[PDB]
Amino acid sequence: GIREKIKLVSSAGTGHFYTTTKNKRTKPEKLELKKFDPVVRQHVIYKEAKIK
Amino acid sequence: AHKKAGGSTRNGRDSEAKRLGVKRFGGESVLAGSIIVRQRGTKFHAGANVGCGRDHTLFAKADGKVKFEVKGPKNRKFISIEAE
Amino acid sequence: MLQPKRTKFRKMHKGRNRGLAQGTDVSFGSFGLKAVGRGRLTARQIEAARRAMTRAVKRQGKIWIRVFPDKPITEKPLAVRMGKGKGNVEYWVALIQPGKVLYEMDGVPEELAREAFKLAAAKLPIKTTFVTKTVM
Amino acid sequence: AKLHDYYKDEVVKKLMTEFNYNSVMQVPRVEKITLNMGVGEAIADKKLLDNAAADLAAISGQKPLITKARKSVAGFKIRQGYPIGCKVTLRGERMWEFFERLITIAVPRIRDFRGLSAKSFDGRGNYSMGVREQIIFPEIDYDKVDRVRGLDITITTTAKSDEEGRALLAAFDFPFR
RNA sequence: GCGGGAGUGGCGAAAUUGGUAGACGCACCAGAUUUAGGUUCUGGCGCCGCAAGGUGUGCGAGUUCAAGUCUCGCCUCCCGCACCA
RNA sequence: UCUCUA
RNA sequence: UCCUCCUAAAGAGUAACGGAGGAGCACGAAGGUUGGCUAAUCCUGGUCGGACAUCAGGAGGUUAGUGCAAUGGCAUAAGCCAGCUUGACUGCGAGCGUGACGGCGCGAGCAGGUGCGAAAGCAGGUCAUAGUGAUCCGGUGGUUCUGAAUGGAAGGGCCAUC
RNA sequence: CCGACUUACCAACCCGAUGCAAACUGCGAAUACCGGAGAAUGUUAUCACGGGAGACACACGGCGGGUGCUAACGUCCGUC
Ligand SMILES: [Mg+2]
Ligand SMILES: [Mg+2]
Ligand SMILES: [Mg+2]
Ligand SMILES: [Mg+2]
Ligand SMILES: [Mg+2]
Ligand SMILES: [Mg+2]
Ligand SMILES: [Mg+2]
Ligand SMILES: [Mg+2]
Ligand SMILES: [Mg+2]
Ligand SMILES: [Mg+2]
Ligand SMILES: [Mg+2]
Ligand SMILES: [Mg+2]
Ligand SMILES: [Mg+2]
Ligand SMILES: [Mg+2]
Ligand SMILES: [Mg+2]
Ligand SMILES: [Mg+2]
Ligand SMILES: [Mg+2]
Ligand SMILES: [Mg+2]
Ligand SMILES: [Mg+2]
Ligand SMILES: [Mg+2]
Ligand SMILES: [Mg+2]
Ligand SMILES: [Mg+2]
Ligand SMILES: [Mg+2]
Ligand SMILES: [Mg+2]
Repeated sequence: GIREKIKLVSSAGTGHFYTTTKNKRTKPEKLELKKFDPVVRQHVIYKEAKIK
Repeated sequence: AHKKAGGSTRNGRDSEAKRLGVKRFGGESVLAGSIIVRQRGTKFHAGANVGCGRDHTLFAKADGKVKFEVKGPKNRKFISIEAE
Repeated sequence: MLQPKRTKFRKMHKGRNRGLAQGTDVSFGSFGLKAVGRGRLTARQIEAARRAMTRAVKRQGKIWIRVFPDKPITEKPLAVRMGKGKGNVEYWVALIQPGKVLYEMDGVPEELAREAFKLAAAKLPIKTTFVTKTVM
Repeated sequence: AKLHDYYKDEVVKKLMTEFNYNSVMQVPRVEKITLNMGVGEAIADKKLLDNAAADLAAISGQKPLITKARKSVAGFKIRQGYPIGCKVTLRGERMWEFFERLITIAVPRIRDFRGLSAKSFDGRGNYSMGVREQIIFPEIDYDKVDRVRGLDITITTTAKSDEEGRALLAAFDFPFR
């Protein structure tokens, strides 16, 4: 179970987040995906944050 | 004294039965969205008004009677919904 | 003692032994020893009857063995209760239906083949008979 | 295109004569020349592969295709996907011009050259030879190089049999023996 | 009878998650020391073999690109356990 | 400093 | 506990200290789409090069491949390369399957916004079936929903999540 | 160096002939099951909701089988 879990925080200022997993050993760089934000009803870049 | 007791069996396991098969047979009127066949592969294939699911499940996209038929050069078994 | 070299699986169900046989006609040689009864022949019974006809022909002529023991037979050891897995493979049998040609022979006279196959069938549990090569 | 013109004018008339073909399209012709360098020693360093492709690019003025392992074998200590060789396919005019420089310059520059083999035609006309040493081509500078490579030349032609290719190359005065 | 474990060169012993196998040491061989032997010092040393390479972890197949290490079966040795009436 | 035996 | 095959008696299902094997993950590409491609093995020839690297031709025709076990599938490829990308979207969901239940599954289509493609169209994770854990309690962010005189606040609720 | 030939230690592929398989299938039933139509028959025998239960230790016999020795008034399943 090396594949830890993270969250993809919206860059739209909202605290909306998708949750997902990654291998932090082999992929040290941050994951950035363009996902849908249901609050703004737009596709916005989400960035990796800690699952906390 | 004497009950030479012993043994075992590394072979106790099995999984649950997935209840596959053909849920609606031929000449059998269905509603749209009704599951016809649940299956692993495409042992059957989708014809007219019949969709193939994520798990190769054959469901009806429309209403009507189920038609089993063999087409193609490979003699594959197609399931179609006749109109009704 | 005949035995398969490899097997895909080590054990087998007990099964049944119903039906008629298939190896009915004398294919290769001239004379044959045909099974009339039903049962299973072990590898020991097969090799003992082979020895009895090889000695009865003084290694004259050619002997075919049409059957082959491919069924493993398990037994549980003594003072072992009926649970706790299937027993250990002890010996190998061939299921014999009526009509199965067991042995064939040529290069010898008919009367010599009769007395050799009689000495062999006296070592076999099932009841046999003597057959010859039929045209068609 | 000196040899392509010499083909089109004299070889076709020659082979139509010495084979009595119904059609002129039935004649053989060369199709491609493949230049492989199997470099199994690049597992030590990439630079051996990287410099052998530079040498083979001077021989034939193309950038070579670095070939890789089709599968993994343990006798050679390679895994499926390792860059393990280099090839060049030559077609057209660059094929003819290399084939000219080959049979005119490089084959005479072979040390103790005494002919080729006529037993190198793969049953179906396609000829294959292997050179021991890349310095026979004058593209390579002798002081500038360090390592004696070797490559192999494979002439793929449209000849059905083996002799029709043997006669075709003999029509190009190819030094068999 | 049940279970846990191990089987490597003449010998004791190593090896890791599969990427050659003998590191090491003892013995044995040879050299030089010595009047000689031992010690002590140096150098070699798994098997067939032409100097160049091949076969080689108990036995038999498998797995894997590739096994001493993975499977399975057979075997041998050790240990422990084999109880209530 | 050690230094056995024939 | 979960998955695959047999037993299992040609619908489903079906037991035993019955016969055999696996799972307690991985992947930010190993996903989506567009475009293209088609194996294993063997034969002959060929520098180092060898049973076995790479190269060319021929037989063969999927005996290969599928991230991993088995089964079923797979050429329109679900297999293999490259380009662009994030549909590994949010709210719903007719209608069916499966279970004693809790629950699990398939799903066209609808609204929004998006990606590839000229376009028709495809995409709501991976060829499918294992890769998992109820509730309570507690934590984090968001949200005036509530707020024990009133205004706030604490705390609670709801949404997401651990 | 090439190896000269002949052996008996065999033998790949291929071809012909011949068997076996629960975990083989280029074939393939009978029955069973699902659906539709139609009579006759049957005290709705069918389904839904609600009130009350009991029961969840089964046995033998037939057929199809696993296990066992195709041993057991044995054992475990399917069906009557
Ligand atoms: Mg007991
Ligand atoms: Mg090793
Ligand atoms: Mg006592
Ligand atoms: Mg003295
Ligand atoms: Mg069934
Ligand atoms: Mg049935
Ligand atoms: Mg049966
Ligand atoms: Mg495509
Ligand atoms: Mg080669
Ligand atoms: Mg894909
Ligand atoms: Mg898969
Ligand atoms: Mg509690
Ligand atoms: Mg308020
Ligand atoms: Mg208040
Ligand atoms: Mg069968
Ligand atoms: Mg009970
Ligand atoms: Mg009970
Ligand atoms: Mg009872
Ligand atoms: Mg019962
Ligand atoms: Mg009964
Ligand atoms: Mg029984
Ligand atoms: Mg009984
Ligand atoms: Mg009873
Ligand atoms: Mg029964």
